[PDB]
Amino acid sequence: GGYMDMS
Amino acid sequence: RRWFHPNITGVEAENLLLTRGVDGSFLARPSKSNPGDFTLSVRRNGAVTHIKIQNTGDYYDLYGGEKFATLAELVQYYMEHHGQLKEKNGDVIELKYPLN
Repeated sequence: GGYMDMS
Repeated sequence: RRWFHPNITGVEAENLLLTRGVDGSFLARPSKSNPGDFTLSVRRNGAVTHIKIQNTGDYYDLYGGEKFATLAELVQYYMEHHGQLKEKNGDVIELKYPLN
């Protein structure tokens, strides 16, 4: 999916 | 809270945000990859982005950032501070209009 990189 | 979509897939979140939203619309739904957790599907520049919400049992946050006691509190912070959610490479994703 269009998931943001959580970092 | 009406932006909370309980039984919706990232696919139906993208369905809703692209047909019923405008840029800046968002919703929280449950995680697929991490069952029992949540995800924010936000709309920016005509496409949908998904942000994982960390529930540590002691607070909620966006795997970094301010920490919150409840999900609705998180959503209110970000709604009230539209510059505060930045995606690693500087770009801001504004949570502006609850989808619903």
